[PDB]
Amino acid sequence: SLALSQIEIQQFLSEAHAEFQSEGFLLQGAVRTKSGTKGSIVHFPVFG
Amino acid sequence: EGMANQKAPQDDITPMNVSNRDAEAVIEDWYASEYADRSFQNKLAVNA
Repeated sequence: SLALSQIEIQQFLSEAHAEFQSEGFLLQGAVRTKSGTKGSIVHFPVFG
Repeated sequence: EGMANQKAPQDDITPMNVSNRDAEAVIEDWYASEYADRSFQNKLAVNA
């Protein structure tokens, strides 16, 4: 019977869409990155 | 403290009253505390 449409279900997906945004870290590899540093100020020595 | 007294013979005894008192020690709670923000973990050479 067509009355089965009265108990139709709806599905809610678990993979969420994120509103269009930047993922970040775009400029990694474009600059000189140094990992695992310490302190409040990091000094880069320079030679002539 | 008690005390010895005198009385006439055959007279009723008259006690020298021994005082009583209760010394009440009231219990109190004390806390010594400090915070160590995680932003200082990499900026300190010591273990805060």
